[PDB]
Amino acid sequence: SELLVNTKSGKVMGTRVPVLSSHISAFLGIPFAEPPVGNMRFRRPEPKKPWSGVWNASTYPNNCQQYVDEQFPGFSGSEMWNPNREMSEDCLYLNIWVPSPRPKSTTVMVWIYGGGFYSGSSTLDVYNGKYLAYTEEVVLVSLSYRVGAFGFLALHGSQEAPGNVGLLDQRMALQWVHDNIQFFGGDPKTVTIFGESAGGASVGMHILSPGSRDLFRRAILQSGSPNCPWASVSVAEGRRRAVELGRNLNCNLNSDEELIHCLREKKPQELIDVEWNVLPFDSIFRFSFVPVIDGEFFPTSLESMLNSGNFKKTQILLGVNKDEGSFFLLYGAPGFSKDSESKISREDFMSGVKLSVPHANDLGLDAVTLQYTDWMDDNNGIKNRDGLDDIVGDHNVICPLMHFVNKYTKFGNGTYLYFFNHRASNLVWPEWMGVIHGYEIEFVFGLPLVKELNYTAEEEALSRRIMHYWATFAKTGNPNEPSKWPLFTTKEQKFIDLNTEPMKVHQRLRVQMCVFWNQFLPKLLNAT
Amino acid sequence: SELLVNTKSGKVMGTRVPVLSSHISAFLGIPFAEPPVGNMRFRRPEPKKPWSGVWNASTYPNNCQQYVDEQFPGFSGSEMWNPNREMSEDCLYLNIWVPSPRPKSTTVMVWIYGGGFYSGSSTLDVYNGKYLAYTEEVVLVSLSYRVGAFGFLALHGSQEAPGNVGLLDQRMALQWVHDNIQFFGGDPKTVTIFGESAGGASVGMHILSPGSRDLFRRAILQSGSPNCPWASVSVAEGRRRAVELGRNLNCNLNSDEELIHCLREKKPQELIDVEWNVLPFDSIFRFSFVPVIDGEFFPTSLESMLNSGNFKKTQILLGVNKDEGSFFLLYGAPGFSKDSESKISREDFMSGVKLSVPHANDLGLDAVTLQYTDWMDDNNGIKNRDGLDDIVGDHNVICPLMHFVNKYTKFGNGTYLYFFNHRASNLVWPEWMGVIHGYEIEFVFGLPLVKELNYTAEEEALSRRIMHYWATFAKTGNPNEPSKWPLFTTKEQKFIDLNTEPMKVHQRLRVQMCVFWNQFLPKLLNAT
Ligand SMILES: c1ccc2c(NCCCCCNc3c4c(nc5ccccc35)CCCC4)c3c(nc2c1)CCCC3
Ligand SMILES: c1ccc2c(NCCCCCNc3c4c(nc5ccccc35)CCCC4)c3c(nc2c1)CCCC3
Ligand SMILES: *[C@@H]1O[C@H](CO)[C@@H](O)[C@H](O)[C@H]1NC(C)=O
Ligand SMILES: *[C@@H]1O[C@H](CO)[C@@H](O)[C@H](O)[C@H]1NC(C)=O
Ligand SMILES: *[C@@H]1O[C@H](CO)[C@@H](O)[C@H](O)[C@H]1NC(C)=O
Ligand SMILES: *[C@@H]1O[C@H](CO)[C@@H](O)[C@H](O)[C@H]1NC(C)=O
Repeated sequence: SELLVNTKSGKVMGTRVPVLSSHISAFLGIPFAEPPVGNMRFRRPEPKKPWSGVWNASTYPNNCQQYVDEQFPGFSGSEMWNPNREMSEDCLYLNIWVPSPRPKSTTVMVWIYGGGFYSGSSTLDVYNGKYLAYTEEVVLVSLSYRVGAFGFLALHGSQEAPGNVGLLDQRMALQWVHDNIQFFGGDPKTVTIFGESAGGASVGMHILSPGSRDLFRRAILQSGSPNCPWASVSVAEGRRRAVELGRNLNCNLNSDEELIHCLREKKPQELIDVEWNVLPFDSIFRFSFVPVIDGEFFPTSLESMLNSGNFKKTQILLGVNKDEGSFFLLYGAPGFSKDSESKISREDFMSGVKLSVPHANDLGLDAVTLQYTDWMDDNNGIKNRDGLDDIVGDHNVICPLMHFVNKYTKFGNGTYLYFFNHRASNLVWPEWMGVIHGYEIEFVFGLPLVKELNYTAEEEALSRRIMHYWATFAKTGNPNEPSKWPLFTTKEQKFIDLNTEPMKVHQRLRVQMCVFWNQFLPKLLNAT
Repeated sequence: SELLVNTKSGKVMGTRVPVLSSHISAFLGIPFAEPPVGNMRFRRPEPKKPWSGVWNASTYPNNCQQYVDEQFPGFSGSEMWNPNREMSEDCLYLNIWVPSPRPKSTTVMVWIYGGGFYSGSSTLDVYNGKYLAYTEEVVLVSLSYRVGAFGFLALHGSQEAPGNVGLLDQRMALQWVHDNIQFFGGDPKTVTIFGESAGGASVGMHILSPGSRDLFRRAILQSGSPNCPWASVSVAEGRRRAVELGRNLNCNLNSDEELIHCLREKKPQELIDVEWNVLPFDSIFRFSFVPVIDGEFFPTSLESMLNSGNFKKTQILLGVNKDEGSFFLLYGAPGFSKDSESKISREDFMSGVKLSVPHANDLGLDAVTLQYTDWMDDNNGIKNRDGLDDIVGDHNVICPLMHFVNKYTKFGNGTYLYFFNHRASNLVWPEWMGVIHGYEIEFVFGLPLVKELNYTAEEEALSRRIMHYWATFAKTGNPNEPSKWPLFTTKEQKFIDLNTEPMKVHQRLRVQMCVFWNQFLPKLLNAT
């Protein structure tokens, strides 16, 4: 019986699932860790105590306790990201989609969701691995990890809440795949981890962390890189924010043991309800609890590590989307709404730059302004809107990622870079949002292959090309089958376009703006 | 007899001159000042002692003692600028081209040559006023003024060499036109002063200097503005350079009386031979002896004057040329030669920016670099060449001029702006030099109207349009005859293109680059 598998942790019973007029196996809800509840909250995950009896792996598990977006109640565009299961602190589970007939030892892809480290579930319809598993004969895993305070509260020094535990959760799921994936027909020596948003940052962080390097083969990062401004904080700032969280909940701030015991008493929703209140006011596009450069998971600064070659050397495939900033502006910069064209005013354009760079003086702001202002027309609302869109994009995702790929390529064993700029025919978000942060995921997981979803036939083509590049890379370290996506080299910096037009290669992705963000601006803020 | 005129200073006898199959009058070599020789050198001009008898005004006068360019011996492209008369310190003369029959009271245009304040004559074939006088029924005057040390040696405090005397020379010629031009049929209440290079800077300086404002009606500035970096120095720096000049000639440096008496003993060629030796090494595109902000001719800083509206309020017509920087690069930045395409190397591109902005740190240089580098291609010699061309242009002529026209327009009574980008069919300089600093002059003085000069028939058209705009403006304050050149306003910043294609209006001339040079860079150098 395919639906029955015996793992090092216990027998597991999966279920048969329909897919594109066929069927495959799916082991949903397998536990890889001990519920991080009660006195466990904020602690490193503990591995799941093995079990006798068969484990029902027929249905999706709970989603982790997280912030739920209600900006647009009922709107599909935003509800597709919210948890679609019951939220609980007992949420450390992974899912497996195994081809049928079960393979003997095939390519494994492990998905790490994103959500800025404050949100995210592995059970979203956009993360249904059945299409990719089926269309590409790959074993697909999707893991889960604690988010928000629950997975990132950091009181450096304490062992009750050292921080980064959400990343350890991830690592535990990865350890589990290394130890049992063979029983489902996956080859542990060929697992590719891939993620988008905080998931891409997370993927990058296991490339850096020595303790994670040996649990996977290759990596794929989508619109996220470890060095992104929103992905990490110092132990100093983490502690600052952790204290501040107790201040919001009326906790004895005497000692860490005290702090933690109160925080541990509060009901989940209580920490969620005040958790955005610790975010300092000069961090409008970031979230409160994120990975900490703690000296253990991250031996030194990400920058020195990137600089010295201190990281796993393998092949990597990463990329970004056309309009990375629209999401951030929509949810965090006034003047941008879901239903207007959100045209911006010169006066207001500048409050957005001031808003997207508090760490800058009237000189650094001028510098950003001069760089994104169109001096002959400048009173144009659209251009101003789009200018802010690019600023927030370039600064928060694209340029950090380009800096990472430039550094990574120096020591790596093959880099592949993409620029996804297709606007789905059925997008429910407005025109001004463009190709949105999060929207290449649909195509990577092959939702276009299902007619009910109203995509164009060519979009079914794009998704199929992407799914095949993704899986072919996972299987070989090269997206191309033995019309070629060229390696990204330090010299020629080539990359491709992912869209419906026929593939075209380009060079030096947003170099101009990224040389500004990466090299110039820093030197200037420092030199002033 | 037309050729005889009686002025407040003496009778003067001119001569008949042929022009475009016709004839006109020309009074060449009329003295407006007492020879500034002997104990006079470095002193304010003295007005010419009147005379009895008729003055022979039949032939061009001597040219002032100046540096003679021999970079390209025999080459027409550069020899057309060299003095074509005998050089002498007795050179303060003006020329007059009067229509025939002599007018009763017509438009007067007074030409002030340029030459960076180190060179220039009023007798160059490009400055032959006969064509413009004839084609437009205007009385045309061309003056002369001492240049180099002779006209600009500044020892603030001394009365033997206070500085700015070359500008006073100019003013004396202007005073003379105000007092006698009626006798030649010119209307003193309608004189327009116009000049190019230091001549345009000079024109601007009489708009600023209270002592000059009443000697003319309107002004025209061509590729020069008073605030240009190469047009002025502090009394401090002027004195510094004056001492340094004595050090080069073995002069007692005890006191100003001493210094000046030795400098006054040296033969002209002796000061010319060592005069570029005082130029500080962080001033590669400037010249040694230039106007000084002395508190008298210039009451305060040009910037405050421009800022407070402290200047003659009238109509002005000014403009710049496409490739203002090529001349400066050719004569002062290695790697640019008259006979190669002068392609530049990335490594070398940066030595040119470092070369064109010593007053900047590794941050200000980076800033210039980021602004003129094409990040995707950048190893391209042409683009690098052209990048340096624009940097030196924008910084030395165009942006200072745009800053002047923006400030001037705020208080003025009508501003007209042009962008001359026509490359003469018969240009003898190389392709990479483009539309050269100095090369619109040919068209303003109507050399194209003469077939022998090998211009195209359409270039005869362009020259005629320009000559008519220039004279029509001089006559009315508006280049347009009662296809319109629009006023340049602080709001719409419109300007036209001067070339052979049919006229097209544009907006905000090189705003992007000039906001960098005018507002951004300064703030940055200061803030660091
Ligand atoms: C107070 C309360 C909520 C806030 C907030 N919303 C957070 C809720 C939005 C998450 C929905 N989930 C989403 C995800 C992706 N793309 C989306 C694209 C459009 C809309 C929602 C998206 C990519 C993968 C990760 C999840 C955000 C901000 N500040 C807040 C301040 C700053 C900009 C980022 C979002
Ligand atoms: C040592 C010795 C001479 C130097 C020099 N030559 C000065 C001689 C060139 C003047 C010829 N006279 C010229 C004029 C115009 N355009 C030209 C355009 C092309 C060639 C010569 C030109 C516009 C009106 C003013 C006169 C120059 C420089 N440094 C020198 C360092 C720095 C760049 C400016 C010229
Ligand atoms: C597995 O759990 C689900 C949860 O509702 C249940 O409906 C299903 O029947 C279970 N399967 C078995 C055979 O235990
Ligand atoms: C990857 O590494 C292997 C040996 O370790 C080498 O043969 C191969 O060419 C490398 N490829 C790249 C792009 O570095
Ligand atoms: C005017 O001076 C020139 C100088 O050579 C001379 O040739 C000419 O004959 C003179 N004219 C008269 C009538 O004095
Ligand atoms: C120039 O000034 C006069 C009055 O001094 C005024 O009527 C005219 O409109 C002004 N033009 C401009 C452009 O300022």
